[PDB]
Amino acid sequence: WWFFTLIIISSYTANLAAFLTVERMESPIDSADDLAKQTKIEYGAVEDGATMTFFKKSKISTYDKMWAFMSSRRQSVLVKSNEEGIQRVLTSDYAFLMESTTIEFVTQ
Amino acid sequence: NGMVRELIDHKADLAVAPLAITYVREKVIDFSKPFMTLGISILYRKPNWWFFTLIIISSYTANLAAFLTVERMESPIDSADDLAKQTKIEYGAVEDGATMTFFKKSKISTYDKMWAFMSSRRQSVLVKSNEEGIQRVLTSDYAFLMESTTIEFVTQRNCNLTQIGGLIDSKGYGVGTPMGSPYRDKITIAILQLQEEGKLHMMKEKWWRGNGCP
Amino acid sequence: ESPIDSADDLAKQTKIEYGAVEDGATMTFFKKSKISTYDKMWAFMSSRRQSVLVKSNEEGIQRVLTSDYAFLMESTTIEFVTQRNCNLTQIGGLIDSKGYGVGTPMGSPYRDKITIAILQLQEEGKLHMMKEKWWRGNGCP
Ligand SMILES: *[C@@H]1O[C@H](CO)[C@@H](O)[C@H](O)[C@H]1NC(C)=O
Ligand SMILES: *[C@@H]1O[C@H](CO)[C@@H](O)[C@H](O)[C@H]1NC(C)=O
Ligand SMILES: *[C@@H]1O[C@H](CO)[C@@H](O)[C@H](O)[C@H]1NC(C)=O
Ligand SMILES: N[C@@H](CCC(=O)O)C(=O)O
Ligand SMILES: N[C@@H](CCC(=O)O)C(=O)O
Ligand SMILES: N[C@@H](CCC(=O)O)C(=O)O
Repeated sequence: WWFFTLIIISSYTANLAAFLTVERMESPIDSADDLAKQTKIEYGAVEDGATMTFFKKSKISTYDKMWAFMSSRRQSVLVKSNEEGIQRVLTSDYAFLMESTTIEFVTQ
Repeated sequence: NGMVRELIDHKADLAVAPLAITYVREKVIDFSKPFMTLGISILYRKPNWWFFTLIIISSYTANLAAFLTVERMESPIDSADDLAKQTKIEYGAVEDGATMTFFKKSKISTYDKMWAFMSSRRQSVLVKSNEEGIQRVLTSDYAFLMESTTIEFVTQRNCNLTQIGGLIDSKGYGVGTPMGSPYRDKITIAILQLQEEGKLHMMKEKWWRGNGCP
Repeated sequence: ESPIDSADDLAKQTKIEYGAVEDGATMTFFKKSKISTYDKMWAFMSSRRQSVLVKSNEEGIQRVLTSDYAFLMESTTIEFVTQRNCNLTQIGGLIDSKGYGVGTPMGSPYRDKITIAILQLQEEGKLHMMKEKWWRGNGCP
């Protein structure tokens, strides 16, 4: 019966090695190219701003694919303030596209 | 080829049918303001000597470690994303439909990755219509990109099925008029009257009504 | 690790190099296709032009049997080679359905008399009979 305990710990170790592996391949959303592929975590900018205009008029293949997601989801991802951008990140999965300085107001 | 080809040839002055809003469908015929909403989604299936034995239990451990890892590494489909990153499922849509028209002429990253899979496999993963779409899901491993109102009707009927993922896009069902008729606007005021009296959503539970499975 | 199964599995890697018969129907198809999987395959063969486009089907056999190379034949001449030589296999499936045809000049008067001579030739059952006289390459599993 001690040999039967020797097998049930091996399947427990194999189950534990399976779960510890898959959570250590997982990289969170670091960069824009890490953010350009996934369509779950949705994007957004201030509607009629310098950031919205830049993604519309860029030729970079990473940034042109990001514009196609925001143009398709138009009425729900382009909020109209920087304030509603804070509300939608604090709620469900959303990566808002601010300028660099107004980050450090919010991230402090 | 099909509906709109007959409409621009001025055959069948009305079309009434599942004609959907697509920008290329609006350029050659001005078909009417829609009666019911639309969104493409996936219709994948709802699922179902002490050292000598020491090497053996370490051999069975690592092989069971790897087998459960790759299985856990394999993702269950709950989106169009993981459906696009997995070439084991051989997903497709209606050939020459508004669905494949959408995945072709869109430039978003994941759906262009879905069109790269379907264009390599134009012979196999494409179907003739939704009936060929339903049967290839139920028999083989497949995930079909039918539009919205055919999704809930078949999932009420076939409880082996489910809807995977939300609305990929948003459309409606219009009515085809040849090139843009003055009779089109008579229909537009009419549909606003027919939905106001509720008979739109009264015939709703008359014809879908497939009793579901909780 | 998955080996090179399909063309989309073969479209990404630039180590395992590609190749077709230079000035053939397969080389012309990849040049004049709009599929994003097949257009990226043409950019690799156009860039490596003087080394990947061999000029025969015979040198295509030599370059697969040597270093890492995935040659792009038609579907039938696979089964001559993948039964004469059991070191080579058909990875993938049919990329595009084509058809061999007796070529006559433009507006040739003989074209309508070859077509009837072919549609009689398979109803007599000899396009299948002449088939299994040359494709029986020893039956190598
Ligand atoms: C149940 O699982 C088997 C394989 O385990 C599969 O072949 C079958 O299709 C599943 N049942 C349904 C209704 O999909
Ligand atoms: C659907 O499910 C029923 C039982 O719920 C089963 O008898 C039938 O074979 C299934 N149809 C399929 C898998 O096509
Ligand atoms: C090729 O196939 C032949 C016939 O089976 C075999 O003898 C040979 O070892 C294979 N490999 C090489 C490098 O020739
Ligand atoms: N500073 C930006 C607005 C903020 C943003 O779009 O990130 C502008 O001038 O449009
Ligand atoms: N509504 C589609 C047909 C159904 C589908 O492709 O999902 C069309 O107009 O082509
Ligand atoms: N049958 C082809 C040649 C072989 C190939 O290119 O695969 C042709 O007519 O060009």
